[PDB]
Amino acid sequence: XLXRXXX
Repeated sequence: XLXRXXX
């Protein structure tokens, strides 16, 4: 959820 480069 933070950022899909990575929840």
